[PDB]
Amino acid sequence: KTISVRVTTMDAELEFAIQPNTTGKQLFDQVVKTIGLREVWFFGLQYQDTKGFSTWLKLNKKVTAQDVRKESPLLFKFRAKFYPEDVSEELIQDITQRLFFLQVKEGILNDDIYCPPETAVLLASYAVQSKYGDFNKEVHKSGYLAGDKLLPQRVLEQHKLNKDQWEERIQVWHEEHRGMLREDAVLEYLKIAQDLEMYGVNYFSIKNKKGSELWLGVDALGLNIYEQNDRLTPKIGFPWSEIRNISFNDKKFVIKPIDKKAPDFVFYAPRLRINKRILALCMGNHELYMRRRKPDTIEVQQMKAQAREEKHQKQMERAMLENEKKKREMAEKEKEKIER
Amino acid sequence: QKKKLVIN
Repeated sequence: KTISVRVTTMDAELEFAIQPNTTGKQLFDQVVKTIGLREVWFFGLQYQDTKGFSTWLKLNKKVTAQDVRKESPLLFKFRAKFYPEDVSEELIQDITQRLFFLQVKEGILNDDIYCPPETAVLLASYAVQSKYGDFNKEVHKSGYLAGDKLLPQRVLEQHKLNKDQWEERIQVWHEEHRGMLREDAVLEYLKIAQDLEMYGVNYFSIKNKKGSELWLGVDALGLNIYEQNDRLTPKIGFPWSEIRNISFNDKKFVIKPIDKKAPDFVFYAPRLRINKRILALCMGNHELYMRRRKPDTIEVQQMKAQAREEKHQKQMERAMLENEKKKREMAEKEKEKIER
Repeated sequence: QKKKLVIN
């Protein structure tokens, strides 16, 4: 009596045939096991509920009991729910970097995450290096990037350059990355992107006591209040260290400071659902904040090592390959000179 | 409905 489910990661598609009593947890486990992700703490299963709200699957309940939009298969998006503080320090596996890279690039390209042009071109140069490998004047002739969406729409139509003049600027940078591993360009992409003001921020529309409209931001470090007009710079910052507790009562959402003699900050949200979603994200972000500031578990040390073994194997498999190619590129230089 | 998250 199996229900069919489709799970789409940022670059792969999975079908499972679950039982009707299968938990989110059990499905999640089959997913990360299928693609060899062990850094599971960052990720979740996203879906559309019966009213078209995009919703995180709850791992401790039956999949079928969570108001999933009815169709065969059920459709989930495997996505990053949480972002590390430093991609260099905390993204261990190749799979993990790639899914983060792809999810963040989508956000940059569709203008969800704001990016100045120069930085946009620079990020575009690292994506090109990952997709096309070392630039090559033979293979990469003019307009070899013509069929590629490399910049955000906002960059394209507020600057006078044409798409070829953008492509040319991205090419200069692509030449400088010659010798960069595909995977090492992914990380450089992430090292630039993780510094942007809007990277790793979940915003919700809120109103203050008075009633002035605002945004709330929740990220790995805490909560922020932004003006309606400006989601780049916080008005005030609420880092975990400076917060006693965080509470909702229906539409009312409250931040109580550490300083018992300091007054509480109070906000209202359009619905209870928004307030549940906000508190869950704070809980999840705070949980990983605290874990980040504790020695690697034994498990994590083994992932760090398993990761190191596998990259070495790949490094050698790329040298063994490159060695046989230079035998063949020569074996033609020999037969080309015997002719001439 | 109410809920409290202790941060500190």
